[PDB]
Amino acid sequence: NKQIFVLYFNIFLIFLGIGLVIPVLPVYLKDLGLTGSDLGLLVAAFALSQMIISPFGGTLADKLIICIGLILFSVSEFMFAVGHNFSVLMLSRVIGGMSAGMVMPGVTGLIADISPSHQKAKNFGYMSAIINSGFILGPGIGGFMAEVSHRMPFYFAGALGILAFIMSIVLIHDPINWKVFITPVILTLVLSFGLSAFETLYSLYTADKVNYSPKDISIAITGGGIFGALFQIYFFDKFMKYFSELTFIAWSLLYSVVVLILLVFANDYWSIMLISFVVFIGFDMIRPAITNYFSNIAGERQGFAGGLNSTFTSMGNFIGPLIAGALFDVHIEAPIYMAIGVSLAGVVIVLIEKQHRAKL
Amino acid sequence: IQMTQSPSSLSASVGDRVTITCRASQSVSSAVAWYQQKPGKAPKLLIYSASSLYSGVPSRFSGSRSGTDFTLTISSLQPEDFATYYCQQSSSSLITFGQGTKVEIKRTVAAPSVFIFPPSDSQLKSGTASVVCLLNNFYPREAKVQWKVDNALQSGNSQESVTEQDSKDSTYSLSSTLTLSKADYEKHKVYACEVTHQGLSSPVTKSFNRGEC
Amino acid sequence: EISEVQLVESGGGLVQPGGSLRLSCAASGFTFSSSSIHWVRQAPGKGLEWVASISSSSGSTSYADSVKGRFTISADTSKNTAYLQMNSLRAEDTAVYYCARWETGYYPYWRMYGFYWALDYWGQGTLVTVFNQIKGPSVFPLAPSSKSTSGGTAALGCLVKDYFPEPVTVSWNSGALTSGVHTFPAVLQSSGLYSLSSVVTVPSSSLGTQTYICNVNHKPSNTKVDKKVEPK
Repeated sequence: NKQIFVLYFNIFLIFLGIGLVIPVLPVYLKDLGLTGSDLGLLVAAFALSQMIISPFGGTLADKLIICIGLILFSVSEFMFAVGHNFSVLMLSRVIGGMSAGMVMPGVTGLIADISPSHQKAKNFGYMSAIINSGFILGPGIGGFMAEVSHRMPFYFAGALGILAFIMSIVLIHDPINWKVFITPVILTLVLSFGLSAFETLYSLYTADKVNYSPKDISIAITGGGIFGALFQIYFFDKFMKYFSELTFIAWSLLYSVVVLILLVFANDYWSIMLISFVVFIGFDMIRPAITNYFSNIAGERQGFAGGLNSTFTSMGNFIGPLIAGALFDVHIEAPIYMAIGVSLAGVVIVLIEKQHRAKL
Repeated sequence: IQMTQSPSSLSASVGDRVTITCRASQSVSSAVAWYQQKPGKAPKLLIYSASSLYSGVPSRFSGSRSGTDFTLTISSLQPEDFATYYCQQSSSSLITFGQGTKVEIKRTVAAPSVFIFPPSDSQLKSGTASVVCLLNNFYPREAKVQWKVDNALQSGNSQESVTEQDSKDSTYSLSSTLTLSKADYEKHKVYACEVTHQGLSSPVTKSFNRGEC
Repeated sequence: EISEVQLVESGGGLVQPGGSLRLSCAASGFTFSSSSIHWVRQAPGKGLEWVASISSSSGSTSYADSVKGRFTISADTSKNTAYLQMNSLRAEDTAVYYCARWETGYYPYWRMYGFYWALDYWGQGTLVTVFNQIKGPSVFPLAPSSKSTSGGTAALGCLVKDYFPEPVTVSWNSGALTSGVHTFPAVLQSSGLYSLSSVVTVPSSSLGTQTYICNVNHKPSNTKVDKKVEPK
């Protein structure tokens, strides 16, 4: 009961540390130069340092990974905060990607074995709700702290990191088949091809349609996060029914494409534009679904499965936004059809199960 | 592609609100910037991508997207905000600027002073004997002169150029120059220039005569 | 805000139409390997107008339609500069060519609103002058009369007639009179020779005692003619 509560704070810190850099970066984007290609490289640092290093966590996972990774996060983020020049920030984001791609398999694996055979409800619902809570509260916390001594937010998430060591070392205690991996590992990429390509561009699709000042869209998406959290807390009923393992993903994808289709024809900012935020609920029942699926293929050694998630979901989350930004200009509605396309691709790939279930 | 921008002269007193609008010929994107150019220096960038303030820029320069009617709104003008404002369309690699908006300070009313000068004695060697009817220390811009010689209007033989608003007294100044030849000068005797301006209650028209009497 | 990026330009001056200038915008203080370079211009009086561009790496030389084909823009990353050809010159090409750099992007953050950035850097500009019928200016003085407009107030000045090209600098008593000088902007006369007069306001009772001389430093004709103003 307390090990798991200590454990969530690591993941909360990782994604709050991704979210805390947004309201401080423009302060020294002008103090270092940092042209467009340099900023794209700074983004890709975290991507290709999370990519290959994450399966290695599952290579090593069979306690120790979480604590070394969290020291790595704190050191990484301090050295980001030092901020000499690009030669420092680039390697800082690389080692930070190392840390956040080593702790994420460590947590995503070790929850899957300490928790009892009801491992879905509290455990994975809150592990994929605290992720969104960190993404929300990143800029929200960073707003107050960036006003005073703009370096302060950074090592703030630095200082907490050291705290997140001690709780995770004294309040907690310790106690093959590449073919079967194929079904979700490609699957989790496909949605991450477009879902990311959706989310990244939601602040540009609904500023060229009905006008959204930055506060209104923030209200829309905070509401989406809250009313998606309040649905993935009672997630255990919905997964205990709906033919647990794999069927649920298909129904969520059909729901999402339906509400996207309804979204393409929505004017009227407050009535039928704001309220259609509920689309993201259909995209927030699937991340716990694939994480549980990964934890359920591998009987032991859940670290490998969590790592194989956290590498290719980051591959999708990196490939997608570039494509969506590139082909956004040829339309205004281009991001939506990417999400529709990948959702129907997901529907196609999940219904392959019946032929696969017909043989072993 | 064009970028029509209106209006092309604002006479706004210090601390008041001004609005400048551009109308893109095609709806491009949220990609519009709003430069300003002080007289005889380099343009600086104030607002980029149609809404975002630049670093080191006062918070008054609040831009606003509106459909295709990109607008810049200054709540209050200050003695450091009196210069030309350009709006730039950042299309697909075919950039185009705007027609140019000027912003000018208000005074109350100044009565223009008029002077007329005889032709110099070295003009008579080259035939062209140019006289000038001066206008100095007035505000506002709108003023014009109708010359007469022997009480007869002239058109097309008078070119005039305004100065800029002086930094101290904040007035304009005007001059119209009339160019002829000795074939047309020597048959005419009485010369006069007439000036009319808003602050000028009644037309004032005095000048000289041949012979320096 | 700790920035010191300076763009400099050099290579303007008088030409003949059909000449060949080649304008160096010598960059500094930034990684030229990945940036843009944009060349704008301003005719004397009018508003800005874009005429060329280049992306330093992985880009193509975009041009302006009205002046496409008479310019060859190229950026040499070796010596940290970027140049722009100048061929088949027409009278519409007198200008003041700034060299500028712009970028604009978006740093997105997971279906919130993240960023915008501009980076802005501009230059200073070189006066480029076009077709010449080079002629020194002729200075004639506009003699102040005896009319008594308002007590001790009077006006006088010297007329700078039939010169070509811009500019002319006039000053009164060689810098000893700037309190009340007016140098009206030059008007492109019909005959092709520009004109630009200048007058001052002086106390009337002081006239006939001090002296006044205007010094036309018309540089491209290497000419300096001073004429004396006396009420007569």
